[PDB]
Amino acid sequence: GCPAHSQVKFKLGDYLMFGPETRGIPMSILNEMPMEQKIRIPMTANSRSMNLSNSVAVTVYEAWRQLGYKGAVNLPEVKGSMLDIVLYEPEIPQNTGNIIRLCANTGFRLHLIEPLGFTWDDKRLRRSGLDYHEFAEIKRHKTFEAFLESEKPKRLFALTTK
Amino acid sequence: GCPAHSQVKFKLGDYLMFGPETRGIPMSILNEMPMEQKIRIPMTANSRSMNLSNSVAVTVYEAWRQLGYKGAVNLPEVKGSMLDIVLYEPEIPQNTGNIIRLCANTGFRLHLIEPLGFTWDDKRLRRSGLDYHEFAEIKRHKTFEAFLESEKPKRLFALTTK
Repeated sequence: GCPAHSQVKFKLGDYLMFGPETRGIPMSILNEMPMEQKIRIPMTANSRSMNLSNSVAVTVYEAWRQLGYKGAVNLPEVKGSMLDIVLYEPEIPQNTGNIIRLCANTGFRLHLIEPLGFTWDDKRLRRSGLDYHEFAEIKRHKTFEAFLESEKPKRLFALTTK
Repeated sequence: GCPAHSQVKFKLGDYLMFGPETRGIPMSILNEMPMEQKIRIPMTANSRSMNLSNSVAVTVYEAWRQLGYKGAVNLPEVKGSMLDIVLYEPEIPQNTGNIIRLCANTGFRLHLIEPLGFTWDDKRLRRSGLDYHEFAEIKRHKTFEAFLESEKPKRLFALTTK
């Protein structure tokens, strides 16, 4: 069975991938990944889907906890980023906006894998309250294979859901 | 300064209170609480406000992690609830909806302290995708003082923000 997000030991160079809130990640990808790198957030038996942005926030903050909150305010200055967060084919623009804020607040780097379910629009992102610096560096990869080619992740994790 | 949400040791009988995403909990309340019970989620220096539902999800899942995910699907059956979650004067309906789902998924009990910034309307809650059992038993307290009188929390935590 799937380990919890807190039952893996996150390390520098890890990439954490999330699929759309209702669809998740295709089985063709998941079936070729080791059991230990397919994580599932704990839920009670009769649960229903959690919001994707909440799922990513929970996962990011658990990883950051394991990494001692390096780079946080009132901690010694650290150079560089934490982990890399990957949204596979993100669908709902509000989730992506929330996740952009999350990643900017935590020093995690965000990647999107096309196709997106919305048009990427600086003005729309700004209207939602994001500053340009929060989203200016976000990479959009053409495909999952192109992402793997560009990034060559040391380890790749995938969030699964029931 | 404020301990992180993961730098407190949560215990049975704890109540975790969250104020609105735009203004938080009034200083008149916070000033009567011990420093150790005023938690702040870690952020980088130039961070901006995180979505309240993300803040509550992060805090709830960290508390549940400390409590060994008791009552989760892959675990022996447990009869009680976990902690109590309290929204002080919640403003944005979608946050409250997300938090209702979160609490139902984790076995945490939700309380709202009036006044709410939106209508408590079964039809509106249903339209947002919630099932009746998720919201039917949520306690709505007339005031903060009435909440304290009704619930007599063994310990009360409050989320703070910069």
